[PDB]
Amino acid sequence: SLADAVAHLTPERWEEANRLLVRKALAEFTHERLLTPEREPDDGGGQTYVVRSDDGQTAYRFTATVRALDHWQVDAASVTRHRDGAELPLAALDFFIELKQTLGLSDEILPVYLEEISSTLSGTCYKLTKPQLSSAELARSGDFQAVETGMTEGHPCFVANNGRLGFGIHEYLSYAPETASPVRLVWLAAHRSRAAFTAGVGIEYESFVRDELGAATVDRFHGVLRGRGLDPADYLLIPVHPWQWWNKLTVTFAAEVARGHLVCLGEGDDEYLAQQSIRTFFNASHPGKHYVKTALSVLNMGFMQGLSAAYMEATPAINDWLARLIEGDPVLKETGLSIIRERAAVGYRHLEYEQATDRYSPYRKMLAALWRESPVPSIREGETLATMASLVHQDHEGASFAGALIERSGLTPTEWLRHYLRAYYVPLLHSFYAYDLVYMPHGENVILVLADGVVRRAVYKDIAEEIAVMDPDAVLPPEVSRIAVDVPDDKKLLSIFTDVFDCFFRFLAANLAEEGIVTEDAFWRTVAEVTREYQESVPELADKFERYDMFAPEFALSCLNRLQLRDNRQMVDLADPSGALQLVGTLKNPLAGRL
Amino acid sequence: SLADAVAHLTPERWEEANRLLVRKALAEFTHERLLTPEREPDDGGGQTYVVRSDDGQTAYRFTATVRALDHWQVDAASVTRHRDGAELPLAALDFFIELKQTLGLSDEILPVYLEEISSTLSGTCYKLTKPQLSSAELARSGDFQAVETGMTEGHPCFVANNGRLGFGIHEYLSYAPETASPVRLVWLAAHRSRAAFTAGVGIEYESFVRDELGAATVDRFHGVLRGRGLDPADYLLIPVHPWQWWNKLTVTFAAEVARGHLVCLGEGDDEYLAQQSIRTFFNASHPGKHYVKTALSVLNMGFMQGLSAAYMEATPAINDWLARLIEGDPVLKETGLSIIRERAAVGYRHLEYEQATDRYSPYRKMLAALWRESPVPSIREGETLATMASLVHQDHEGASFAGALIERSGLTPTEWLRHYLRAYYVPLLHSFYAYDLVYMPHGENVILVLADGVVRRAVYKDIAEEIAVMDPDAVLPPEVSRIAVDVPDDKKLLSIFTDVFDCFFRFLAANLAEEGIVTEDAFWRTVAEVTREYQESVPELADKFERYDMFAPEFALSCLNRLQLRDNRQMVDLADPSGALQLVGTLKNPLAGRL
Ligand SMILES: Nc1ncnc2c1ncn2[C@@H]1O[C@H](COP(=O)(O)OP(=O)(O)OP(=O)(O)O)[C@@H](O)[C@H]1O
Ligand SMILES: Nc1ncnc2c1ncn2[C@@H]1O[C@H](COP(=O)(O)OP(=O)(O)OP(=O)(O)O)[C@@H](O)[C@H]1O
Ligand SMILES: [Mg+2]
Ligand SMILES: [Mg+2]
Ligand SMILES: [Mg+2]
Repeated sequence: SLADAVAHLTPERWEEANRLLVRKALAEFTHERLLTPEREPDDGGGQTYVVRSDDGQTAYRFTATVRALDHWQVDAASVTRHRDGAELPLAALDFFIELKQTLGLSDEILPVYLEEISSTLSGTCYKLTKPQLSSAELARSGDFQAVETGMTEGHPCFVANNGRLGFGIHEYLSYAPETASPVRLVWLAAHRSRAAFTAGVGIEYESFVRDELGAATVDRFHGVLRGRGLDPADYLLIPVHPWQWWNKLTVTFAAEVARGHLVCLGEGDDEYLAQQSIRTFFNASHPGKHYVKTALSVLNMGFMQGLSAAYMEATPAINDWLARLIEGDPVLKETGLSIIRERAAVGYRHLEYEQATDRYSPYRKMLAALWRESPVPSIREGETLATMASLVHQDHEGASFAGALIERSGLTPTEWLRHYLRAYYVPLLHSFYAYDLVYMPHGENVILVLADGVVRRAVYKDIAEEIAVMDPDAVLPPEVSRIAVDVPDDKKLLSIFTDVFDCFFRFLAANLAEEGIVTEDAFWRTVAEVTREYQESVPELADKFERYDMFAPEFALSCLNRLQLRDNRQMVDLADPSGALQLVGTLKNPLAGRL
Repeated sequence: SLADAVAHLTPERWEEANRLLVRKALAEFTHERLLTPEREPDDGGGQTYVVRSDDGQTAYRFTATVRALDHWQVDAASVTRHRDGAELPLAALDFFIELKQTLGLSDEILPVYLEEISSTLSGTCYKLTKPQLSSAELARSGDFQAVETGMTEGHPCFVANNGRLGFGIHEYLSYAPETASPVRLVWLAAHRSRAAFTAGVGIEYESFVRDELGAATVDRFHGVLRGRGLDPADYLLIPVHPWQWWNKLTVTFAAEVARGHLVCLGEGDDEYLAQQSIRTFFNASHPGKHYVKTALSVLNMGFMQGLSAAYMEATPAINDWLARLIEGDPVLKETGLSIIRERAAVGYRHLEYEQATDRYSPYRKMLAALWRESPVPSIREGETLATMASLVHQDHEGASFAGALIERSGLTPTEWLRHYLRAYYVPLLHSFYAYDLVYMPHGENVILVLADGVVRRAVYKDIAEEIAVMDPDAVLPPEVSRIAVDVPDDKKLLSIFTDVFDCFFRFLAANLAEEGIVTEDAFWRTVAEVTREYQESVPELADKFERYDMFAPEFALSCLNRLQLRDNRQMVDLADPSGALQLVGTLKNPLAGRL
């Protein structure tokens, strides 16, 4: 109705959303040491802190509990703001304008950054309008996509995390995952002179699209091409995000459309759900068919969600080499690890934009797609699926979704932890130590298999784009050897300490202690024991276990927000070794002393 | 359908659209001396030229007539392109890649430029699907808006002229002036803490909006506010481009919507047509009511079509000063000059984006509006209205619309030229010399009143954004004094030589010569006579006519494409003096030797 598109934008909901983001900015900027909150002694008997603006006129006061890994658990309800003796409302845009110098926001970035904050607050507002499911309801539900679309936090480190800049509000309401709006994919026929299909082992092109689309939808598509005088044999099918088609391909790639390099074939019939990754689609009409990952030229969390055409050629081969490696490794067999492969990929090489740009240009990232197998067919009765991100979910009441899997399970907290850590964490140690293999194993990149509230096994996704072998001489099959990187010995283990300890377990341990379920002490003792249990079981690697010490007293603080604030479009650039990293002192390893 | 949004994008139209844009590229790049065509020996008549790529491997051949002001009338049909012995098809993207260095197209700029070339070509394709009216049929029509929306060329110097980047293809189809789609404006209530209305003489706010919307639409609007707990007294009506609402104001300005600084009221009832200026709307329901000029954060022709809040305070006062000045001057009274005033304006100051940006940022331009009186009430039976751009319109067969006004008038071409030049060109001479006052008097900024094919009088528009008094000490009413600028004496007369002669008459004289209607000699003879006739009628300015000599042998070549090629987003900066200018040698004044 026009008014309906903005109904979620009200003073009360805006207000809650601003208290929520300022709470997280005080928390996470303090963690990253942009803010050093000073204590005031009286009220909470050691619990009240102030942070001042660049000019020192405006003060932010809060109650916080400081947990392992220099984690500030800032109380939302406690946040207040003062200038020259009086109180002001909590306003995120103002907070950023007031601590511009202090956070190293440049004149250049600050405005776009405020636009990403607005958009993050807009989403918070939309989600505060959805039925407010407790973590109990959501865990009891056992609906994979009720959990996928129920998540509210997004990336727990990045403050400006849920931006989706590029979507008008109409497009936010149609495309953001938290809406759970069905999407039909748009299907193009891409001429073989500029498009290329890559198949994983056991994939054949004709049967693959037959399986995905149905014989009848393939023939109809072959009929659009014949009616236009074109030979179906000269084209490959490429599905696209409807936003990419209507806003980019019809304008940016108009030449391709006009010349018949791209023919529009229409919507496919199946209904998709955008996942936490906004450009990845799960097939709601047929949960067993492939996810489709699409090119989407929006700004989110320091990157265009474009998809590289050039990465596609090697992508199924990387997945096949990894699946085979997991199959053949006793330790990985025993954790129950599995991936959902990227089975198939199609790239489109825009020849002219290629002649006009470098290999790093988002103008070469505007038309690819890949298919990735669904985890649904692999589950048995009593099993349900949930993104690992669910484990750091709190509901509207502060109630941990992990806490609710624990209550549902009947296990002690720590028994429950040991099943999860054996399934998710031990594969990561083994992969590091046995093969120098690291993934990007954050909430979004792992799916848990649950049975009566217990983590039975973990499924890694996002394989070709994310995995590395940290050894430049790694002998690999020619097709997968791009994964071989050069990372200095003193940084290798950060793959575990940063991406698991500091960017995930910090939140999990905090949530469980805050809600009174189990001490950080017990939490970290459990991680320690699983670590020792794994190491004891592979004595062949003892020299490497000492070289890369999981029980080192400290490790480097790697600041995630600092990357985004120095560059709101290219967070990490063409550093093909690494070292766009912002390392600022060290944290105390909660494992220090438990070897 | 989906297929229907791109129906205009076919190989035959694409192929035509590229021939037309490469012809224009060769012509105007040559005019601006980026290219230096070399003669091929007189095999097929003489007048055959070659242009080579940066790498000398690609050759562009054409025939061309060279006309006054170094105008290259390149024959579209003659453009051929060759490489290593063999002919290639005409592709504008390739032409730009091949001459990237030659045209000073930087790595940063080239991909965006190509994206604007693509969008311009799509334009041409859409336009070629329309009913192909002869310059006769149009001239005969008498329909103001059939001529407005019937123009195909756009600005005649700029090659990348009809970009509209920001518009998805559905939005192109909705909002582009050449489509003549009815648009309903979206109305916002803006809180008086951040919004200011400004009135000309005779304008009162309440009566104004009552005349524009009708009392019923105001009552309904008032009731939307009351239904939400809000006092209508606390708010001011701002109409916005629906693109700006859905894609910017709901997202970029979300905090203002949420906090109730902006309330959505609905669509207005009346159907508007976008004018050649994409963000300017003519009321088609009520041709008599005000045009509305909108904030539109789209890239077109080297500028966001944003609209400054900051300049609305002075807009109506600048219009009223000028209108009164014209009324007071015997010479401008005899020419019949009038303006359609900017009567009302409303600005919105986003307080936070303002604290985060400088006076120049496009984030201070996303919400403003002004109302400009319609020319329709002022005309008398026999009189029709037509953009001055119509005079340089050719139809699909090369037929000039100026030529058709001439045929239809019964006058000799020169008698016809004299009426036009008295109405349009004399007020610009007298404004320069008497008042140091200049406009931006191109096709878009002038409307002709026509009687029996004759130009009776001209109406200037685009007053507050464009005019200057080139005397820094000029005594002016407090509220219009910003109009006063410092311009070097040796550049003042370029306002005439460049904006009138080199960027408009050059085209008119060439088109009329090309079609066999009248010689360049006679064309410029006529400009000279009218110049002398004006000059002789104001002897008290004789010293100033000697100083700023209209009959000087040369004046500087000012290049318009070279501006957009250096900086594709801010081609003139709002900072530094008339210094963005790219003067490259001089042109022979066709008035030279006719004092
Ligand atoms: N809890 C979360 N943790 C991490 N990322 C999240 C989370 N919720 C949402 N996201 C989004 O998911 C993306 C994570 O980055 P990543 O590179 O893994 O994504 P991708 O490559 O688009 O995904 P995919 O796994 O489908 O290949 C970001 O765009 C981020 O905003
Ligand atoms: N024949 C034409 N001559 C000049 N500009 C044209 C023409 N056709 C379309 N245009 C468009 O109109 C604009 C002209 O520049 P100008 O700054 O005067 O416009 P504006 O301020 O948007 O217009 P207005 O306030 O007069 O409606 C440009 O964006 C240009 O692309
Ligand atoms: Mg991912
Ligand atoms: Mg990725
Ligand atoms: Mg104009």
